[PDB]
Amino acid sequence: KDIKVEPAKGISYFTPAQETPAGTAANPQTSGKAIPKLFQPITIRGLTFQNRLGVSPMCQYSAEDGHMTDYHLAHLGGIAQRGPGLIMIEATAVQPEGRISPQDVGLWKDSQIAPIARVIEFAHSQGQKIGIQLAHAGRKASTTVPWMLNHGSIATENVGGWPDNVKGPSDIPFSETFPRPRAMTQDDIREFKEAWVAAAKRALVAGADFIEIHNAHGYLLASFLTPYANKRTDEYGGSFENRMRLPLKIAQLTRDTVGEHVPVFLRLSASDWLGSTSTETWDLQHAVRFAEALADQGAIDLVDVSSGGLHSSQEVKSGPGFQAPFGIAVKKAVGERMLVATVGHIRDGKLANRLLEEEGLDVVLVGRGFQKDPGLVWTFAQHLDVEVAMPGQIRWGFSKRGTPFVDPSVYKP
Amino acid sequence: DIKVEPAKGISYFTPAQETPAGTAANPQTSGKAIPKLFQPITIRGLTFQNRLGVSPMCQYSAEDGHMTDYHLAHLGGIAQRGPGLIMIEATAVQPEGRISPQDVGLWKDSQIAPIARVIEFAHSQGQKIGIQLAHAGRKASTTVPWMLNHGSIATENVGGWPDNVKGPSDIPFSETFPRPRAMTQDDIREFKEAWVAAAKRALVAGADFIEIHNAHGYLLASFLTPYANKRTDEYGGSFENRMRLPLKIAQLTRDTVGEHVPVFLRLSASDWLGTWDLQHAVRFAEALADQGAIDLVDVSSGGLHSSQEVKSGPGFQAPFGIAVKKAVGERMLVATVGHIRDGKLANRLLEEEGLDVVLVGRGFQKDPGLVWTFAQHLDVEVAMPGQIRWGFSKRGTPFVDPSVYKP
Ligand SMILES: Cc1cc2nc3c(=O)[nH]c(=O)nc-3n(C[C@H](O)[C@H](O)[C@H](O)COP(=O)(O)O)c2cc1C
Ligand SMILES: Cc1cc2nc3c(=O)[nH]c(=O)nc-3n(C[C@H](O)[C@H](O)[C@H](O)COP(=O)(O)O)c2cc1C
Repeated sequence: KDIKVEPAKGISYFTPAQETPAGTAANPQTSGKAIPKLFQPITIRGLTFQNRLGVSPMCQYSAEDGHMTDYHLAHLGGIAQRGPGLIMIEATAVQPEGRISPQDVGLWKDSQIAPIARVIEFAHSQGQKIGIQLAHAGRKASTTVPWMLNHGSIATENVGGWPDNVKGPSDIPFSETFPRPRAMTQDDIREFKEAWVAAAKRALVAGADFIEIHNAHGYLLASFLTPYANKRTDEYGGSFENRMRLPLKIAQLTRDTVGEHVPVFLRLSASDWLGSTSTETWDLQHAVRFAEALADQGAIDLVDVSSGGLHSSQEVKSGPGFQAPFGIAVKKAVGERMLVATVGHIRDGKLANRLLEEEGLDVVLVGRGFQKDPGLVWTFAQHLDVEVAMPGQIRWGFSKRGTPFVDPSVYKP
Repeated sequence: DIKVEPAKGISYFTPAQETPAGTAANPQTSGKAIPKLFQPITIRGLTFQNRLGVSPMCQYSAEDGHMTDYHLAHLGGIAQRGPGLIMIEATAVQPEGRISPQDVGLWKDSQIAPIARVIEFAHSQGQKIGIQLAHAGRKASTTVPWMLNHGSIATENVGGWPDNVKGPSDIPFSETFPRPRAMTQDDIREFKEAWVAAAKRALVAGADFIEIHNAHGYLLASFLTPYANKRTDEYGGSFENRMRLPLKIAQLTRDTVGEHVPVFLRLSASDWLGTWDLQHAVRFAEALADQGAIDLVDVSSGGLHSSQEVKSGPGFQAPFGIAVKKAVGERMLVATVGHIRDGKLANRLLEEEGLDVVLVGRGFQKDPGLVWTFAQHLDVEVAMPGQIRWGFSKRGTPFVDPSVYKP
């Protein structure tokens, strides 16, 4: 009668509200069929996710001095528009020299909050949840952007690199094309920990709903863990007991600065894909042990189980759900003390729901699949015959009345 | 020791895209010949990298004709995936010509920077984006399509103008639709004047082309449709009497735009009332190939009259354009739109039926990677932005192996 087009609430600008957020499955379900676990909500701390299909964090090598531009709104905003359970922002440097590339996002200054907040604000206008993977590239810092012919090389001070400011647990390079790391002094660690706390606060200011700690891909914290990159003879190296000291502090510190209401995640690498060797390697057993130590600690809410990037001589056997067995191995070890999410060439909805139902995991992350298909939530929903919400701008053409839910039978691939 | 170059001509930094997305490989690795779909088209001096384009789609997400951060996230991602051309939704030349109070507008000058920020991004990517200027005529002051009061009038309460609705006559669309006032000749004058001004600010926004909305029962269409255009004036009566305002706006648009700016015209080819029909359409279409002001005709259908009975279907309105192409030949280019959900149907529509451009609407809403998807349908290698293709590589080619990440 006089139904009005209501504005999304809390946003510096107008856009139509979405009353059911996109990616929310129909709870009654016209089919009468039950909603599969992939499209079942998850409440972690004071935060609920309409589904369990997340966008894994993905560096776009498109910021300037760590500042997001319009680009990232067009990038992330189109994906947030189509209803992913959660969006993770790319590795965001805590210190300038912890950037991977010179084009990385960073959050070591307050000028980098607004660029990110503008995107987090678009996600929020659509009713989505969005967060930030805090990172430090350790001995893999000051490299080249990876679509460049110079890819896999050192970023010189002429490209904006810092070849003489790469820091890590010890002074051993990752590769021969990679830079020479400088053993981090206690002054270094101290400031890194201060810088992590500083960056997390700016993230909450930007409007992140959760924080993920990047302790993976041989970047740092991960390098502290792997014995062959950390030959320190102090309390931060030596035993496995010691090599975890710093990761466990950052976990504690992140939880401290966000409080009790903000989910905290941790990404780790489960194996270094190093073939039979008699020396100490980062194998699944090590990962599960670290994961166990984290559940003892109580800080983290979820472990994000990736692999690789740890050692230059890896031999990763990529394939569909190839690193799903790692995350299973971790959930059997921690059970319901922590949640785990998996990632890695998860390409259809069946595999996704199965890794959550049969194999008993909590959250499925996709990366490349969203880059090629920003509507994967709709695609996966179609794989499992699930009716899911899509925003009004997008659904009304794929209709027949006034439900916020799309029939999985329409525009079937 | 290479450098990552910024894009050119843009406010902000963004990695530059040497080979635009949607650009096939001139020497296709497979040796297979580039299908027409992925063959470039040049209108005036403008060159499109493929014949797959984003059809104009309204988003009912604007405030005072102003675009927001939404349209950047909406068209942005779609554009990043290399659509040959991207058309901005119907931009109203007059406030009362808006379909809804949430339509994008170009009747003032504060409505340019909004529309230009998105064009700027498209340009940063190497893509060609244009704008469809329009007037809703008797179908204006209506509600958004996803709202329960869909197919109804927007009162001043919602921000509508149920009284300032101006069309070719007081003939309303339906009991649900608003009551329109027949426009005075001074009204038509003001309208034509508004169009020129709107096109002018569009060129200031960065438009690479302009499409005329002469379809869907809006003013220009309402004038060509006898059941709504009976003014007894030089505009009312003879088919020629009704074709004037349309043909005038065509020339006027060609006049305001230069000779290097392509100008398209979208028309409805039937009212599905079987009365405007493929015949009336082919006639008006030839009148356009005569005037020589329009470079491309966007053949569509529907919206002309309530009580219409559209028969939707894969390529349901392709025949309409094949007929227009028949009576126009190389005199004008023709574009088809309508449930084209795969590349094979699209390419065929181009090669086996001679048509020039394939336009997709909803396919892009569901899949802003449609071009990538149509590419795999025809085993075509296309460029994708360096930010997207690097992970899908086994390494320096801007093109993606259509075999990687296939359904
Ligand atoms: C382009 C690109 C950027 C990425 N950026 C990050 C990142 O910033 N932080 C991180 O932990 N992983 C990053 N990843 C790793 C992926 O997020 C994730 O582990 C996933 O495996 C990548 O591909 P997938 O869809 O097959 O799972 C990135 C991957 C790609 C392809
Ligand atoms: C959400 C939406 C918005 C649209 N906006 C416009 C428009 O602004 N101008 C126009 O001429 N047609 C518009 N259309 C019609 C389409 O652009 C076009 O006629 C056709 O539907 C696209 O073909 P396809 O959707 O079957 O791929 C719109 C259609 C939809 C679903």
